[PDB]
Amino acid sequence: KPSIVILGAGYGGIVAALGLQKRLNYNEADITLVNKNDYHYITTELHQPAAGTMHHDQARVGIKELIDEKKIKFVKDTVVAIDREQQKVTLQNGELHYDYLVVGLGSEPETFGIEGLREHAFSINSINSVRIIRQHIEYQFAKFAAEPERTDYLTIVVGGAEFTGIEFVGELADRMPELCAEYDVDPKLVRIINVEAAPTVLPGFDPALVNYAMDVLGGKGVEFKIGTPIKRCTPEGVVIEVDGEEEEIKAATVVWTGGVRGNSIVEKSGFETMRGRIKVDPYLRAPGHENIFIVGDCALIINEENNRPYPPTAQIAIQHGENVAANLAALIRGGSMTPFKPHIRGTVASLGRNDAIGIVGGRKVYGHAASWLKKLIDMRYLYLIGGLSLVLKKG
Amino acid sequence: KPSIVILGAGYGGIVAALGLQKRLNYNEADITLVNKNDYHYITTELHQPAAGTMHHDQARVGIKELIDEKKIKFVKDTVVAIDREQQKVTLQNGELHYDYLVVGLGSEPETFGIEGLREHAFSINSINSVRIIRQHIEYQFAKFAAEPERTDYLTIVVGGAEFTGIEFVGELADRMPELCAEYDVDPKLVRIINVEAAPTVLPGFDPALVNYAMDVLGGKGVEFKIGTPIKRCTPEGVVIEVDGEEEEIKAATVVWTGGVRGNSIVEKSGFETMRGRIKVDPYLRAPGHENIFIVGDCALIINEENNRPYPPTAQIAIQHGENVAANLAALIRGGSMTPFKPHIRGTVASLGRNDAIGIVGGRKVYGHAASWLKKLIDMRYLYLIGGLSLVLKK
Ligand SMILES: Cc1cc2nc3c(=O)[nH]c(=O)nc-3n(C[C@H](O)[C@H](O)[C@H](O)COP(=O)(O)OP(=O)(O)OC[C@H]3O[C@@H](n4cnc5c(N)ncnc54)[C@H](O)[C@@H]3O)c2cc1C
Ligand SMILES: Cc1cc2nc3c(=O)[nH]c(=O)nc-3n(C[C@H](O)[C@H](O)[C@H](O)COP(=O)(O)OP(=O)(O)OC[C@H]3O[C@@H](n4cnc5c(N)ncnc54)[C@H](O)[C@@H]3O)c2cc1C
Repeated sequence: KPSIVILGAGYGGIVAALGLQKRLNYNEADITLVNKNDYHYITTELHQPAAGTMHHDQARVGIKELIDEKKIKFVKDTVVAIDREQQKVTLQNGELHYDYLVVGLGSEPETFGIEGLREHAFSINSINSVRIIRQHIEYQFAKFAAEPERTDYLTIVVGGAEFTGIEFVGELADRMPELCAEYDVDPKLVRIINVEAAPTVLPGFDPALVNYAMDVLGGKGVEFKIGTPIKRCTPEGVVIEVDGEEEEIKAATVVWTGGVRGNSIVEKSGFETMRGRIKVDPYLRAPGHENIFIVGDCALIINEENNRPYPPTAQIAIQHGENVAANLAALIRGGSMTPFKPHIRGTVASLGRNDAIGIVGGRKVYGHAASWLKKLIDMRYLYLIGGLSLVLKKG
Repeated sequence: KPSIVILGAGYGGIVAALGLQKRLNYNEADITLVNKNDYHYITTELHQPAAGTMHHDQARVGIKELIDEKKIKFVKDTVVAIDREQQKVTLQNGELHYDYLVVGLGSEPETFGIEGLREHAFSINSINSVRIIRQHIEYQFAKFAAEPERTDYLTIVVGGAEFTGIEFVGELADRMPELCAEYDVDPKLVRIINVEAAPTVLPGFDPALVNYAMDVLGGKGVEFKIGTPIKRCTPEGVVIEVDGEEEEIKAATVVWTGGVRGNSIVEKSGFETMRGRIKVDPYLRAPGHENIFIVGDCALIINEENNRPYPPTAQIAIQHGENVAANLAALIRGGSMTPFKPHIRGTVASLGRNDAIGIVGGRKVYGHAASWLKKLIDMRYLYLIGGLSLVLKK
């Protein structure tokens, strides 16, 4: 038999595994799915638990429930490195050998060599992380009542005004009243600050949506510093440059949404990467390797319409997964492989549980309609991986 | 005038103010009650929020509801100092003058000058404090899944196996399943440690009850280090001396139930204090001062029947309150006042929602019945201070 190894159980990994599961009958191939955890988590919702608006359990599902144990063998371990030449993968407590390999380890934060960011800041990239963020913030608010001289406890800074950062501050803003009610804090003293290097909030968005969003969040007490870059980060706070002069913000909680790069494991294993990602062939496989397929954030692709790269998104990762499943199933059988054609719909961004901005159907949706739309789109994924039972289990 | 000032709205203080209000007709005297916070909190329940077993809002009640504006005037500020000679009290945002004074600012943690205890440890003495403790523990558990190498995060050390410490570890133990369930932590790796200098846990109680309690908590995964004293404290953990050698415990959370002393203001105000507390006359009044009365944890008293001192407790503080109310009313009226004789009921200690130990009525009650007994006794105070509305609201 031929042995297929899939790394990571993220969007690309899980869609690939489930697809392979559907395509192949028993004994056609040996399939192993490797993930750091026994669960796969819905990354797109991760902002919600981080704020504390939603329980983290909604964002994750157990892998054992998702798959057939006869078809796939599941491994709970951490990837340390990949060796192409030896054709083996090295894990913390194991090693594997693959006839065919699928790589979807997701992304790692991009700090752009900003001083102290990696050490002293938080990121929304996992269940553990959002848990830590949420309880961190709750802890500081708990601490405020003891010494109210220290208003830094109430200050929360988000780095980057890109998609993730804006969703997160929206959730935080919606979260704030209940939190202050819990910890006996005057709502006025709380500061939520969004700091972006770029001159505009939400680049890659129609200005109409952006200003509407700024009206909503600004109405909710959010503060925006734009054209302002983070000079450095310290346990005390952050230091930013305005009008070519240094200014210091003393904040207990600093969260970094500014940028993302591919997993370090990919670059560290001798691949060549632009921004940590690999520019793959029309069949989504690494250049010079017929036996390795790449998906999600680790993969790089460019649009025909403009010589600019497709952004790293859940949706494109899903498409990657289905395509790779099809191609692998065909390839082991000696069949013809299909090239990858990306079909891209529009994305909706939440401004809290009740509010959103989006471009869907080439239309400019706002408010409740946009929010409900986003929820429906997200439900479509749940239907995809787990079906009616999975969707019903949420709500 | 005559002007009466009460400091703090703890058990003694609030019972005192309520007592005066019940006792006196309108316009008879000027009474002002001062507290750092707009609420009075049921200290007796404070261990529960610290574990996270019970929401904190239950443990506190707003003061304004309790008293009648016209009878009493409330000031929300923090006492900074007392000047006996000038007969004045100094606050952060005010100053007050008293014909008669009542002091019940409660207690402050006693660390016995142990290195780093005040800096690096937690105490269960206020709502804010228990909130900080609870969220601290939750924070460590949240941190754990990211790095499971660090088991110190899961370790919680409690100093003292006295009444408070035992209740607290009991609550933590009952708390543990839900807590471990939330943050993806194996229940086994969790350590709860109770550390006492004394050779026995829970001194001053009949040994049978003690053995039963150790059986319960020990069954619940609680660990006891007895005859072992804490040498010093670090943010990483604590250092204790066992078998004539230093031993290092790596624990993220250290909670101190070991000792209590009177409020620092008392020592700082020119009083003469044994353990930061004052030894009062039979009328519950400060020595050398006819216009000053002391209540609660700030007060010190001795039993004739046994040459041992009365401990600082809620119930005795309440008795202080009623006594001071009656005596004060007499003093304003010019009548003869009653000396203070304390009558003591039995005390019950919880081991969680499902278990308790008590010596109420000399029956030495154990288990579930004891728990219900404690709940009823706790309800009695609520009935006293607020009436039907307060008890129903819980
Ligand atoms: C708040 C937030 C909101 C978002 N909303 C949207 C949206 O609305 N629409 C949209 O299209 N996109 C959205 N995205 C982007 C989208 O979520 C990501 O692009 C997508 O998750 C990436 O797909 P992936 O499977 O390759 O990465 P991942 O989902 O991160 O896959 C990583 C998986 O592999 C595991 N893993 C990682 N490293 C290792 C390792 N060394 N060893 C073993 N296992 C490892 C991880 O535990 C995880 O299981 C959002 C992102 C964020 C942070
Ligand atoms: C976990 C715990 C459990 C307990 N369980 C029991 C039990 O089961 N049975 C029993 O009999 N006793 C029990 N006790 C003891 C009892 O709760 C205390 O002894 C009681 O508080 C004594 O009355 P107090 O008014 O002096 O204390 P406090 O209630 O603490 O009075 C202090 C009040 O004054 C305020 N204050 C303090 N300093 C200032 C300042 N400078 N300026 C203005 N305001 C100030 C405080 O905020 C507080 O409101 C327990 C104590 C603890 C910590």
